[PDB]
Amino acid sequence: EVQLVESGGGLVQPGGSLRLSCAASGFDLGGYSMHWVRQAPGKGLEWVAGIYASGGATAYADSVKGRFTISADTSKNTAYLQMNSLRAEDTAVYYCARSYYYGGFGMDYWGQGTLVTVSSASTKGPSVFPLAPSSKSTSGGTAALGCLVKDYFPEPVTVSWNSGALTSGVHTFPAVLQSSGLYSLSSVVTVPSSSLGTQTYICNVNHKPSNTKVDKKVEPKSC
Amino acid sequence: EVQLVESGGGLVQPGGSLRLSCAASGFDLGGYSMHWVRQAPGKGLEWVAGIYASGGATAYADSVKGRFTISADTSKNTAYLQMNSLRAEDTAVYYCARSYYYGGFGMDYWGQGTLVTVSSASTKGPSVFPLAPSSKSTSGGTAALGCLVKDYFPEPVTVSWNSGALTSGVHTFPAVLQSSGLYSLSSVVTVPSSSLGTQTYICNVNHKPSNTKVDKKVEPKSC
Amino acid sequence: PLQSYGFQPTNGVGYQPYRVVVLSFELLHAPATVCGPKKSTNLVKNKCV
Amino acid sequence: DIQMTQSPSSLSASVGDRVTITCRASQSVSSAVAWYQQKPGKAPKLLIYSASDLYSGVPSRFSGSRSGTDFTLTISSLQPEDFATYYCQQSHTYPITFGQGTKVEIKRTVAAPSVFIFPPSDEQLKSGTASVVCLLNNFYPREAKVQWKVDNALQSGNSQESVTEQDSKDSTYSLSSTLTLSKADYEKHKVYACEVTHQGLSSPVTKSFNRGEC
Amino acid sequence: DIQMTQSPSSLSASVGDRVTITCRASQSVSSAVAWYQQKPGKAPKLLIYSASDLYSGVPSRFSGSRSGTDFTLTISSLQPEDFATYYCQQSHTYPITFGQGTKVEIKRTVAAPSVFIFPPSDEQLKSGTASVVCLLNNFYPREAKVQWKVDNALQSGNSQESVTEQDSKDSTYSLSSTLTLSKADYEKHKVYACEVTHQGLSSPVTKSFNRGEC
Repeated sequence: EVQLVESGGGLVQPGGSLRLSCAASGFDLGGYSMHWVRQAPGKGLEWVAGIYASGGATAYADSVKGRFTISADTSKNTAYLQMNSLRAEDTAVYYCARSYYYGGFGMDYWGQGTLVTVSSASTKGPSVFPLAPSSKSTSGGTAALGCLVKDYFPEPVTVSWNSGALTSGVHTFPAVLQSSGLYSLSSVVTVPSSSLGTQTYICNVNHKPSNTKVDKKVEPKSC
Repeated sequence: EVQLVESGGGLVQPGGSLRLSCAASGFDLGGYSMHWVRQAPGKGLEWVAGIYASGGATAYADSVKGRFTISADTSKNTAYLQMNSLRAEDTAVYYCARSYYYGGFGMDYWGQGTLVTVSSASTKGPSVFPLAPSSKSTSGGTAALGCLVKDYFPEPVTVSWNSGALTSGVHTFPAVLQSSGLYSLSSVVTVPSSSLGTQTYICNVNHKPSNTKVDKKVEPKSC
Repeated sequence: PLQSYGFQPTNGVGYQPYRVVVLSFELLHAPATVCGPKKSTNLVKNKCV
Repeated sequence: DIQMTQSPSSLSASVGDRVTITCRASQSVSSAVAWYQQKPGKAPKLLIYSASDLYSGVPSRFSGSRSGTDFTLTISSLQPEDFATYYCQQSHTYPITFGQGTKVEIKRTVAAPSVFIFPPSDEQLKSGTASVVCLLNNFYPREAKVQWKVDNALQSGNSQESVTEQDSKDSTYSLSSTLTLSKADYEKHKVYACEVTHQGLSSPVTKSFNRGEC
Repeated sequence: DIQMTQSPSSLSASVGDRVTITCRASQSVSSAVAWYQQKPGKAPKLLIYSASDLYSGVPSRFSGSRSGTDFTLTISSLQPEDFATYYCQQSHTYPITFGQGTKVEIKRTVAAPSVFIFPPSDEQLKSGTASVVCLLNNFYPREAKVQWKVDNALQSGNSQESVTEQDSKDSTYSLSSTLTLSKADYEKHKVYACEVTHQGLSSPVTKSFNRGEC
């Protein structure tokens, strides 16, 4: 059974460096080309570098030349990516993947990805801003309440309603990064409209990286 | 008066294509099938393709299938062969012909045929090597001077003696293709032997395809 | 130019190796070298044949 | 340096239907092309490599071919597990380039959103800024947008948008579109409005407010 | 795909004689057979089509018939202009195949050729190889060969040949036969000789030379 496992991601501030490792099992390294690929959040895949295990020769993407170094070790049956002089621009989910010879072949086995997040704001707990429902007639007789979960760092934040009891009718955004250096995501609950004055609707935003949570009650407002 | 006139032959290198045409006169195409037949130099005949002019249905020799396409045009009263993916193995004189029904009937009339040639040596003008007469007695008291016309491409070449003035007593060979990728043929002039030291014997090789000629003086050698 | 097959014991049916033998029968307008066995039948004794 | 063009950006087809996704190279790429299938939260899975070789573990529904310079990835019949973003890659030249990704959608019955507007409140405006927020909830298909108007004129260059992911059973999602104004700009206009448009809406939903409402 | 056998490979007959050439098909070909006549330097002309139909512009001398599976082609009286190669084509099942083709000879008085030898010259030997040439000129019938000897032993596997077309009035021809030796092999043998044999030669023509001679 062929498996590869990536590790070593984390949060490193601008001007620093980060080492990623990937180990193989079920097959050898010799005769194979090991590659690293990055995926900035919200973006597609970008190739970084490749090394031929039985060569020692490498190839790099133009966008990473002078900053990203690739290497491999056949005694260990592992491979590494050395990223130097890191910037906020380097935020990405990093992946290891394998190919053949020195190229001419695409990647076959892929890792799941390890996220490193860098911005001007190294960490913050979230806060929540409520959004009032429509007070007018709607299609289907339904209505919704929502909130904006704002200014936290790093992502992920798990969002649910009624302190985590309400998942039914819950829809949330992937977070995006703002000018503040912090992340934000919207969240809503859709129910038959009479339920908005009956059920409890408290946004529960869970942010493990800061050891905090926000419990914010969202309710109908007069208008 | 019934006529078939072929046109469009020429020299096409491997990987290219050549379009052949054949006009009909004195008869229509409708009700008849039209065919093309191939004759490689030094070989007998092989059929390439056929079309029924009034149906549009065709058949191809298995050996040319996928490369040689046959069509006909009853408004113009002409027919065509589109030969693609040409190789040096496809060089031949190409003939146009007509027949009745899809088959079960022979061909009534063929055109004269247009020649296509290809080689590893795409073209070359000729050169000539002399051949000495015997110094010993001969039957009839006659003798001859000769030469070898070598390394030219494509065939035909016209070969004559005394710069083209001497045709009497002239005997020549058809050219054959050599391992050089080029053609060669020998030639002699037989006269009473005392004439070999009196008359001029210059081999005149005329090669229209390369725009060149060879003027080669053949003389008795000491022996 | 050549590469080995990933013929693993864990492969599913579409990736298992299969051996293929193709028997091609060549007939030319020539004496048939691969010939001789005109259909024969079994012997039957004590009956009119 | 080979550049990839992948098309369409999205494709909508139901389970049991046939799907074709194409990718083109700017130059010859030999047989260096590969295709991948990626579901949310997971590693891309290799489908096809070396132009037409199916990869072990990939359903037999996947196949492909080339005509001229155009390569096509085909799913002969979609299964519930074939709804993923598909990608092309070539490894003929360096840098090696990935395509943009084609998102395949379930082609569910189309429906209009529940719509609410949140005009800037008096408490919100304490920041010295204003933010007008329009939400489109629980609707289908994936493609939808909001066009904002001010004093019945179209707005441009002053808005932001983001969406939810799609529901695991119905593939519905919600969309938010907002306007950013300083409080000073909020005060310069009287009427704000959200125009909602998408495939399932025969008449765009228009909601509006005067400044100072709510 | 029906294969044709044409027979005899060659026929000899004088002018005014009756000539029959036959063709046999490996399978049924209906009445799809065509008869062609080819002269040196010319395209094959059609004589007969669809087994028995005469082509326009063809002398009435050309006729034929079928008995069982045997197709017979007849020239009622040969003229000097009929000494040409003949072929059969079967246009029934495609691919359409033709027979080998056969020749007709004039039966002229038989005579031996003028025979010359060209020992390898000093100039030819500059190539690092040697070429010994025996040329038989202006003789008859069409069939003749040259047997080479080296140091009076019969030679084999070290020779090449070329033969020309027959003369329009006398049907004579010339024959070229050569030996290929590396220069190094030329240096190892003292005596070379050409032995000419055919029907008009009562005593084989033998011509010879010593290495380095002429």
